Amino acid sequence: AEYQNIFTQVQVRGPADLGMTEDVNLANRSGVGPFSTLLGWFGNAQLGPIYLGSLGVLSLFSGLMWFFTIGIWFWYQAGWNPAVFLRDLFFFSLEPPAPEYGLSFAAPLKEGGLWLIASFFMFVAVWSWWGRTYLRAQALGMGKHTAWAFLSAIWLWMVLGFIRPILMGSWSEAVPYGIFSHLDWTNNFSLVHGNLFYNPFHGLSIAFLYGSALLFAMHGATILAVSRFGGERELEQIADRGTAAERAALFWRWTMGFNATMEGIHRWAIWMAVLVTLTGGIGILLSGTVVDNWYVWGQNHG
Amino acid sequence: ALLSFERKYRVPGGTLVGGNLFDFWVGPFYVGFFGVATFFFAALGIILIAWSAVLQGTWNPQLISVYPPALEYGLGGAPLAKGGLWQIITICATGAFVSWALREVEICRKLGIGYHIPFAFAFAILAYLTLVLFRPVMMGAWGYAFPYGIWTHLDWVSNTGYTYGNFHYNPAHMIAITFFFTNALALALHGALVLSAANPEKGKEMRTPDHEDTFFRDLVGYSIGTLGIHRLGLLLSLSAVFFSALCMIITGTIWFDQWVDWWQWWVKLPWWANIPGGING
Amino acid sequence: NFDLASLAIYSFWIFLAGLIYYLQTENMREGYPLENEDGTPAANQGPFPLPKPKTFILPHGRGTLTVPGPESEDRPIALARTAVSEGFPHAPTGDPMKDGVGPASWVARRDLPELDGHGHNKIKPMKAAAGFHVSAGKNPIGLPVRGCDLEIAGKVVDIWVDIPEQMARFLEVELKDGSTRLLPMQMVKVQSNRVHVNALSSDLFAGIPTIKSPTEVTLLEEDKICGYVAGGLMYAAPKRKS
Ligand code: BCL
Ligand code: BCL
Ligand code: BCL
Ligand code: BCL
Ligand SMILES: CC[C@H]1c2cc3[nH]c4c(c3C)C(=O)[C@H](C(=O)OC)c4c3nc(cc4[nH]c(cc(n2)[C@@H]1C)c(C(C)=O)c4C)[C@@H](C)[C@@H]3CCC(=O)OC/C=C(\C)CCC[C@H](C)CCC[C@H](C)CCCC(C)C
Ligand SMILES: CC[C@H]1c2cc3[nH]c4c(c3C)C(=O)[C@H](C(=O)OC)c4c3nc(cc4[nH]c(cc(n2)[C@@H]1C)c(C(C)=O)c4C)[C@@H](C)[C@@H]3CCC(=O)OC/C=C(\C)CCC[C@H](C)CCC[C@H](C)CCCC(C)C
Ligand SMILES: COC1=C(OC)C(=O)C(C/C=C(\C)CC/C=C(\C)CC/C=C(\C)CC/C=C(\C)CC/C=C(\C)CC/C=C(\C)CC/C=C(/C)CC/C=C(\C)CC/C=C(\C)CCC=C(C)C)=C(C)C1=O
Ligand SMILES: COC(C)(C)C(=O)C/C=C(\C)CC/C=C(\C)CC/C=C(\C)CCCC/C(C)=C/CC[C@H](C)CC/C=C(\C)CCC=C(C)C
Ligand SMILES: CCCCCCCC/C=C/CCCCCCCC(=O)OC[C@@H](O)COP(=O)(O)O
Ligand SMILES: CCCCCCCC/C=C/CCCCCCCC(=O)OC[C@@H](O)COP(=O)(O)O
Ligand SMILES: CCCCCCCC/C=C/CCCCCCCC(=O)OC[C@H](O)CO
Ligand SMILES: CCCCCCCCCCCC[N+](C)(C)[O-]
Ligand SMILES: CCCCCCCCCCCC[N+](C)(C)[O-]
Ligand SMILES: CCCCCCCCCCCC
Ligand SMILES: CCCCCCCCCCCC
Ligand SMILES: [Fe+3]
Repeated sequence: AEYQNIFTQVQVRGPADLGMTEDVNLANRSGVGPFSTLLGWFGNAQLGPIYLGSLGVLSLFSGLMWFFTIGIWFWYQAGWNPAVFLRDLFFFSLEPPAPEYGLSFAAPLKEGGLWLIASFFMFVAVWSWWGRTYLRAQALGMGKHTAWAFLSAIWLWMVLGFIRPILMGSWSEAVPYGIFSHLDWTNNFSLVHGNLFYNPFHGLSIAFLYGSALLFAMHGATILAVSRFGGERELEQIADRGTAAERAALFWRWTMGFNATMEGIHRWAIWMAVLVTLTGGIGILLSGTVVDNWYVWGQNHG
Repeated sequence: ALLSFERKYRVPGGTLVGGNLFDFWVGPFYVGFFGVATFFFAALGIILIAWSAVLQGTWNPQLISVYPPALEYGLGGAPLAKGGLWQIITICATGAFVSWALREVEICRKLGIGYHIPFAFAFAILAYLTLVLFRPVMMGAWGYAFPYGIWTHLDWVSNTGYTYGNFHYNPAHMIAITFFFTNALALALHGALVLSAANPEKGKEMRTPDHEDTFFRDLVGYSIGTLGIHRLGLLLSLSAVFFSALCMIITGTIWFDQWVDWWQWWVKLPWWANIPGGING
Repeated sequence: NFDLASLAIYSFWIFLAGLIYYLQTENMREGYPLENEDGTPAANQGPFPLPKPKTFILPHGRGTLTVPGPESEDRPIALARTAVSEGFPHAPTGDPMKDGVGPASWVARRDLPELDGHGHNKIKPMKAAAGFHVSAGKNPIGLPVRGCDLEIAGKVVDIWVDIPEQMARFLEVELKDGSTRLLPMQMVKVQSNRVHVNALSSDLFAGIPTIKSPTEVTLLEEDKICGYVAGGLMYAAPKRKS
């Protein structure tokens, strides 16, 4: 049953690749970790090294603090009982201050103050991680596309936790930190706003989320179908088109009448994915600030 | 019209049915026997939609809706205007989707490439069939399927979901969502990585795949690699649609309660069901 | 009725249309302008214009690439029209495997090896790659290679490895006459007792194009090799038994 190239047949191992140097401060690179044969069946077997500078340390510290602040609250909700902790783990919730406190930072610890403290830690962790994605690319002389795309995900997170609560007048509009509680929040959000299915920016966000799975299925399958001509070596196929790039393009031209280039498909890809959270963020931003009822708003505009 | 490099690929052969009878192109489009079959099912399905739009009495595309038969019709045939057009359109849509996949196979053969693409497309057909065929038949009526209208099929989604409480609690639905999110994350990362290597900082030469691996190792300590990322993209998108169909085929067939109940097993196990405090004691 | 939400959604649709026009033109940097089947430019190029040229500076002193630019196959194409009207197949005038047309096609890529980030050859035979070894799965080296006629064409004498990615790309196979050919990893099955190749019969292995150097393979050579092997799926089908 013909080789499908989904799993590697024969793994090979050589000395560890320590990576390109360019302008990277090599002081901050770790050593090499162990090779994983298990990972080697699907992708590369090598683990590490990793780069850990000031921003990465600041990010991991803030992130652990965020995690530990939620965990301490969860233990307190479980009356310090480990069995209650495991039993009710998905039900614990660190909720935002009640609406009475408005945007003040003066909520008592057990009445929303811990939420503000956790949110501060998560704010530092994500933004310093963002700075890291920019500086890691700059140190290798790369384009900044990864930082720009990350900003789109950051935008929706900023709208949910920070910009929309501020525009609403209350931290109590923000999202709680809990497995089940943030699902309940999501469902209540749609009900309170008159059915999010009728928010056109929600509809667009769904088309791009579906579209992202459509496109990666198409692109991943296409590349595997032309890997017998070295198609996954996409950079050199951009610099010097080979029969892999031509057959890939012709498959889609013959199928649906038009096609991409090896470079150009990755522009379709980045935009398809970043538009998910770009449109989503706008849809949430407008809910409650401008539109109270998406269904009723929908009926008066067709 | 041809792409500048296209001529040498436009050879005879590769068809599964019909020999050289349909082995030709219309513009960029390859035809083949299953191109003819696709056109047939598509044309007829679009005619029936037109017919049903007249019966409904509107030309507005946002209002046209072709409904399946009432639950009382069970799995039986229905009159055209009382659910029968929906039944015939579903046959045409199925015919067109399967014909499309087999036309893709013929294109694969003529070009000498792997069959991954029509294989991946088959998962989407399977998910469509889960909602209009497999699940309705297991529940005993065509009316459990969704209507064909831009906005009515969203109403169907909301109606079906809230029937079982907050559908969020369906555990296969959680896994599918995780794959959909992780896929869009991987797609953004992969498109960004390639473009950032092909289009580096001003004043720089093109980067190499080694720079892509170095970037991801510096960032998170691991690079899956150029082949692995395309395998991963395939696996993420297909697993998302697989668990999507799984989460619907079990709803209303082996599960009838609010989905939040499913976890309430974990809550009321006897060695902690009665411990006071927490959330569930 | 013109609230801020209506303004936003109308604005987004204008932006999306501009984005689509930009994306489509970016994807016309290769293969355009469209041609007629005789090679002259086509009258109808569509509603999107060609993009203005962009330049890539290739690493390691390999020059620059500007796209789009004047296109050329830079190889003879052994095919003939089978119809006055357009839309019909062009038929091989010779041996399509040897002439490299159809699914046996190759592209006139640069006759240079792909280089890694450090400027060394990206693909090397294992017997010249200090440190490299098989680490999991069946080591094929010394196994017999079998074609779709269930006859034996030779035996595996090396693996050609992608050094930067630590990946097996080609099996080097020694033929009955003592010469060797490269076989793409993606077109073989490593089994417990043999390597099976469905695309070729044993007697088409010697027609695999040969490389100029025992220790490197150029981009041009890889395309000729991979195109030939893949073309066996259509053109060696007579000799594909059971
Ligand atoms: C998958 C789970 C649910 C469901 C839940 C939702 C939800 C929830 C939403 C949609 C949305 C949409 N869905 Mg629905 N939808 C389902 C099944 C379908 C089927 C089908 C035959 O199975 C189709 C064709 C559609 C089609 C559509 C579009 C009208 C719209 C955006 C989709 C998109 O971009 O996807 C990704 C694909 C692409 C980007 C490629 C292009 C696909 C094109 C645009 C599809 C056009 C179809 C056309 C209108 C109908 C046929 C016309 C022929 C001439 C006969 N849905 C099932 C029942 N769907 C969203 C919306 O805005 O609805 C108004 C939305 O919010
Ligand atoms: C009853 C429930 C409601 C509903 C309520 C909502 C609400 C409320 C929201 C959505 C939103 C979304 N909905 Mg809806 N939704 C419903 C029905 C659907 C259906 C369906 C078939 O019925 C579908 C397919 C969708 C689909 C979607 C997505 C397109 C969109 C989220 C995009 C995304 O990637 O977010 C995931 C991505 C993020 C949240 C960004 C995260 C970025 C940050 C920076 C990550 C930090 C990581 C942190 C540090 C932890 C690190 C861990 C360590 C690495 C280990 N909805 C119904 C109508 N939906 C969102 C939206 O945009 O709406 C317009 C939204 O807020
Ligand atoms: C978009 C509209 C809603 C929303 C609706 C939904 C729905 C609906 C679902 C989820 C699901 C999940 N959501 Mg949510 N979600 C929202 C915003 C968030 C934010 C955020 C920063 O804003 C975060 C961190 C999460 C986090 C999560 C995960 C727990 C889970 C899978 C995410 C995923 O696929 O990541 C992709 C990224 C990765 C896989 C990389 C690794 C990420 C890790 C796993 C994130 C860890 C978070 C947290 C620390 C985990 C604690 C685990 C133990 C309990 C200690 N959501 C908004 C408010 N989310 C699904 C689920 O399983 O829920 C239980 C689900 O069904
Ligand atoms: C109030 C509503 C409920 C709810 C109820 C449901 C129900 C009910 C279902 C889902 C399903 C889904 N939900 Mg839910 N869901 C909710 C909230 C969410 C949230 C969220 C952020 O809160 C998210 C992210 C999701 C996510 C999802 C996905 C896992 C899944 C949809 C994808 C799918 O099946 O594709 C599958 C893909 C397809 C069906 C597309 C098939 C396309 C075919 C093959 C080709 C079409 C060709 C076209 C006609 C041709 C066009 C021609 C061109 C125009 C030229 N839901 C809330 C709690 N959800 C659905 C599901 O799993 O279905 C299996 C489903 O039915
Ligand atoms: C285009 C939209 C999609 C998107 C894109 C996107 N996300 C991104 C990026 C991009 C382009 C990045 O560049 C960035 C990244 O670095 O990816 C590798 C990121 C990323 N998106 C992430 C998550 C994420 N993205 C999501 C969504 C989306 N991301 C969209 C679908 C979701 C959800 C809910 O769907 C999640 C959960 C992270 C993997 C990463 C951002 C990392 C970050 O900000 O970290 C700050 C916090 C910490 C460093 C510490 C947190 C504390 C924890 C206890 C973990 C640390 C413990 C230990 C050190 C690690 C242990 C666990 C395992 C990883 C080993
Ligand atoms: C499995 C992973 C994802 C996936 C993959 C995927 N889809 C694919 C492929 C792949 C690999 C293709 O090769 C194929 C393609 O050619 O893409 C360009 C396809 C494709 N996926 C498409 C759509 C699509 N895929 C979707 C989803 C997904 N596709 C998954 C998430 C969705 C949604 C809602 O998520 C949609 C809308 C098409 C662009 C294309 C299939 C084209 C096709 O089949 O053409 C033949 C059919 C016609 C020309 C018309 C038939 C008309 C009917 C007779 C009448 C209308 C019936 C319909 C039920 C009415 C619906 C009304 C709606 C409002 C509900
Ligand atoms: C690395 O690689 C990669 C590339 O490449 C380098 C790529 O590109 C791509 C491809 C990806 C992209 C281009 C990115 C953009 C794509 C998306 C965003 C995905 C979303 C897709 C869409 C929204 C487009 C979908 C459009 C579709 C589905 C096609 C629409 C269909 C039609 C308009 C017609 C369909 C044609 C049919 C039915 C088949 C048969 C053809 C006919 C016309 C019918 C037959 C007609 C007849 C019977 C007449 C016969 C006449 C006779 C008898 C007389 C003789 C005739 C003669 C004159 C000869 C990927 C993934 C890739 O990773
Ligand atoms: C044994 O247990 C120990 C103690 C070790 C543990 O650590 C246990 C740990 C756990 C059990 C982990 C539990 C963690 C979770 C359940 C995480 C679940 C979280 C979510 C589902 C997140 C949902 C969405 C979160 C959002 C939207 C956050 C928004 C953040 C804001 C954008 C930040 C806004 C900033 C503010 C308000 C501060 C203002 C200050 C400035 C300087 C601006
Ligand atoms: C206040 C918090 C929110 C901040 C802003 C939210 C919205 C941000 C949206 C971001 C998406 C940007 C497009 C993603 C793809 C990027 C394609 C591109 O071309 O990017 C420009 C970049 O190549 C320029 O050259 P380099 O920087 O050298 O790479
Ligand atoms: C009312 C209107 C509201 C919205 C306003 C704009 C609407 C019209 C705009 C449509 C076109 C959008 C094009 C976005 C992409 C542009 C990217 C670009 O040209 O610069 C980035 C540059 O580094 C090149 O990318 P790389 O080569 O990858 O670094
Ligand atoms: C210590 C090791 C722990 C590792 C934990 C990982 C952190 C979580 C991220 C997951 C997203 C993975 C998706 C990978 C997306 C890569 C984008 C891409 O194109 O990579 C191809 C390859 O890397 C080109 O060299
Ligand atoms: C970058 C790729 C572009 C894909 C375009 C997808 C179009 C989907 C349109 C969905 C319509 C949503 N809504 C609410 C405006 O009707
Ligand atoms: C929903 C997103 C799809 C947008 C489709 C963009 C269509 C591009 C058609 C370009 C025509 C190319 N052609 C045939 C002239 O070579
Ligand atoms: C959203 C609908 C997209 C359909 C685009 C089809 C365009 C086919 C191009 C071939 C023209 C000759
Ligand atoms: C009277 C029974 C017909 C109802 C429609 C069934 C859906 C057809 C599925 C695909 C069959 C080829
Ligand atoms: Fe790619």
